[PDB]
Amino acid sequence: EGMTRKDHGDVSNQLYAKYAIGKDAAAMKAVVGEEALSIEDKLSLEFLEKFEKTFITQGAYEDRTVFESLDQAWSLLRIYPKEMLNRISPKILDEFY
Amino acid sequence: EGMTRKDHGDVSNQLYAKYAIGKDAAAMKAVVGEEALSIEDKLSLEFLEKFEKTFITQGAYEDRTVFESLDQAWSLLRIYPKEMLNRISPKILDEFY
Amino acid sequence: AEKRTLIAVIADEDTTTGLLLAGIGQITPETQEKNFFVYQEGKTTKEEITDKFNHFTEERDDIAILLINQHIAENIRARVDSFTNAFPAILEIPSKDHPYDPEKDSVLKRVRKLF
Amino acid sequence: IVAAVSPAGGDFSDPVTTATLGITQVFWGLDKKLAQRKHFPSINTSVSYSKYTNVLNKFYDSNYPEFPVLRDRMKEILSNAEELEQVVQLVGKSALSDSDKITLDVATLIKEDFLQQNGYSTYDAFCPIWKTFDMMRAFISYHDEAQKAVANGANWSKLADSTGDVKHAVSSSKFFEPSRGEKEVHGEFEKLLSTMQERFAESTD
Amino acid sequence: IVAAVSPAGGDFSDPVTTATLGITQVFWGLDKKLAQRKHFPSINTSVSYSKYTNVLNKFYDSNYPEFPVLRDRMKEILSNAEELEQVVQLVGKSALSDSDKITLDVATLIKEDFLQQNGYSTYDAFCPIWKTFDMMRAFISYHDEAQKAVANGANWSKLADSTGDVKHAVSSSKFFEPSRGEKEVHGEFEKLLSTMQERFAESTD
Amino acid sequence: VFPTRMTLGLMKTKLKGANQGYSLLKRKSEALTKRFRDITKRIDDAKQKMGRVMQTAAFSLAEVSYATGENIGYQVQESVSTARFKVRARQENVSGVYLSQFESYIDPEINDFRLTGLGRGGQQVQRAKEIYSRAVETLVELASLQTAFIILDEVIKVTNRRVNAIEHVIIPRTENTIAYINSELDELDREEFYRLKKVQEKKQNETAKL
Repeated sequence: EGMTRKDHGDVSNQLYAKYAIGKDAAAMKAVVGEEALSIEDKLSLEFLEKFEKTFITQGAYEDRTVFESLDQAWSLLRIYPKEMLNRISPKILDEFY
Repeated sequence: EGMTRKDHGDVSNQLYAKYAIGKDAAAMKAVVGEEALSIEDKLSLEFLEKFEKTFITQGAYEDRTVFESLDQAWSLLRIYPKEMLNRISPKILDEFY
Repeated sequence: AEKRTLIAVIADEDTTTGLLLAGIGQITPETQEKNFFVYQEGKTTKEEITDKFNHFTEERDDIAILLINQHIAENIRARVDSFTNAFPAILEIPSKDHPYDPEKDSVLKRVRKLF
Repeated sequence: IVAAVSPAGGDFSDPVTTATLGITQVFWGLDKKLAQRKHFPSINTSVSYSKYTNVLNKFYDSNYPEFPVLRDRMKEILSNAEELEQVVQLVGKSALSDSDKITLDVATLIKEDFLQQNGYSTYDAFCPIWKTFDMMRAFISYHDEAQKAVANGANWSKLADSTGDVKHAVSSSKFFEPSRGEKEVHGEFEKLLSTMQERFAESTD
Repeated sequence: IVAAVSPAGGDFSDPVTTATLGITQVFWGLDKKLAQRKHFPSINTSVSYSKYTNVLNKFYDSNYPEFPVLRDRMKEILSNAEELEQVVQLVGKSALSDSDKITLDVATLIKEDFLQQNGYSTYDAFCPIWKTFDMMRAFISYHDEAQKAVANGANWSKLADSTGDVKHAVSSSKFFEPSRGEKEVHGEFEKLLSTMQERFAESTD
Repeated sequence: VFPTRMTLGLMKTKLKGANQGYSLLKRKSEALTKRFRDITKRIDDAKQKMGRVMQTAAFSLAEVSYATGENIGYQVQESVSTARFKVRARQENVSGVYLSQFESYIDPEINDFRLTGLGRGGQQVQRAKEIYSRAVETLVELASLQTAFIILDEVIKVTNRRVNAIEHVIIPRTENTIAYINSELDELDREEFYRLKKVQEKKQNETAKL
């Protein structure tokens, strides 16, 4: 603590969940079309792309503090209500939303 | 013989074919709805649950010979009309429906 | 969805008067334009029917059903065939002094392809 | 003996896993893909079996829980939900029967409250055997009202929206553990039950 | 060292190919489907990489060509083309957008004019980095102006029929011997650039 | 190309998925084609019914105009600035897919029109409206079916495409992948046994001989 937060494990978990769905939403599009897709799956598709080219894409001389990483992660994660987020304690998610 | 009936073969055919259509009917129902489901599918939908809950589901000390099995067969089948039961001889049927 | 509640008319003069007695068209309050096109035989233009058809089908999305006389629909056939959507619906109904003729009907042409 | 087993041939049909499933009587599942979305242990109903069920459930009936009833119904929800899910993917559905949506919906809840647990948050994985009975009791009850409401007439959207306030509370009841008394059946759950029935009436009419 | 290997029946996981791939830093592919239509050797971008690509573009930029800027767009085009093709197959060409139609055409042209080394008169003639660069200026130019055009309202049909002559010319350019103005920039490639410009404008309004 | 270890687990469930999905898509097509035949017949009828209802009314309107002694239609167009008979959109599930339907409602904006007062001839115009309000309503309820019919035609095409797609592409792609990986996987295992055996024969021999 003091350069890696308490919310660190919480936020990872959330970031993976939205990404699992996003990957799958691509797959349903290929076969059938926009037939099994919906408002939820369509968000997830957007999520998979924004995450891939913003979070993962960095320099090779870029030094990134564990404090920086967490700040950027939360900014990205604004794409769903607080009630759709339950992979995180409701205490923690208000402080850092 | 004398410990089976000769009606054994005829019932094995009827029981089998209706349970299979019912398996198809479950999947169908989910796509189409109930506000667009076929009248034959409804009979098949019911048949699927009664064959499982009478013929397959039974107690841990229940005992059965071919005559007992055979009585329970006719009560599942009774619900279908005679003109949907056509793998059976007209003889047998007019006696056990 | 529920945002379309108007019936537009493309019909001959006497037929449009009748429909209007029943009350199905109007002069809109948001645009000041009819939801009806009054047509006469041999005394109105081929171009005007075209403009009206487009206006109600594509530049209006508050029309639920556009009724159109087959005979009038025939004049502007390219434009009737070419609108293929169901919002708004395009319905050819037999014109005046003519019974049902299948050879003027845009929707029946669509149905032919596949069944 | 509570034993973990794991692949070793890289398959799941490698000798190690073949020998172990044969000798064991109890298996509770876990899936890696769902586990990543964070819902571990993410039990597979199909690979799971227990032989011990009958004698153990007889024992629990004596101890006070009405458990065995719920258990079959917990399994029944998760099973139908599975099947329905392949049908949404495969056909690429344009509609659902109003009951099937309920099945899927009630399964989602099961996922959160039981399956999503974290072994270093002790507010999010701890319940005595009776507390567990009460939480499951609430779910199985919700399914029971919901099936009746569609039958008497009411749209699914009406069912979900009018039930509303109690649906939030049961979702969020996974953030609790005994801390309101040394009591294993709480006012927390007993209050919900009467309110749930009250909610049902609204949905129906 | 340029070292050739062979797959065991379309299996690229055979020990020899995997081993050589372990050691190499550059991988250049070979696609069976594309050879059947006569495009051998057939290199895409999902079966090939080069670590030298990054430094190599920096050195070519210096010598004269605009190559690094064109290389990035070129990679993208092929990468999108494959994915877009899978939708044509399954769903049909009815789910496409107009810009995606554009990506399909430009791609088909690239397949033929670089990858194919098969004759039609004469096996193809020495094409340098300079020649190769001109081809890339004309394909990339076609794609940008056409997408602008469709975005800004315009027929697909109008745009494809109009490029016409220019397409025949790039195909056959490689058979013609290098230098036709210069090696550097040929008069034959220089002139197309004007033709695209003239077309883009007719189309827009 | 693909993993040589445990492609069988993901591929096995795909293959089953495909044949199961195909069977099911066929039932959805069968239902869509089932309804389609029926509506095509009902719609041709409905065109004549509407033709007639309009024509009989239309003629009565023509008669009313010549007998009174003036052309009414001009005056009627001027008076109208609301649409009495309006419609409410609703979705009805016919087959898997929801179609659009219209239910007319009559809203009392206007009752007749403020133009009749043509003395004796005016009763002919008032009655003419009464006959037409009833005719228009027949057209509107019939017109609802037309909307669904266009909607069915658009859906069937997406559905015919899918039934082909599964059979022709997916099912042989699953077959070729599963069998080829199965065959390579068993090979690694078999050669090992032969290599262990080959060195053990060498060992056995060496032990045995003096």
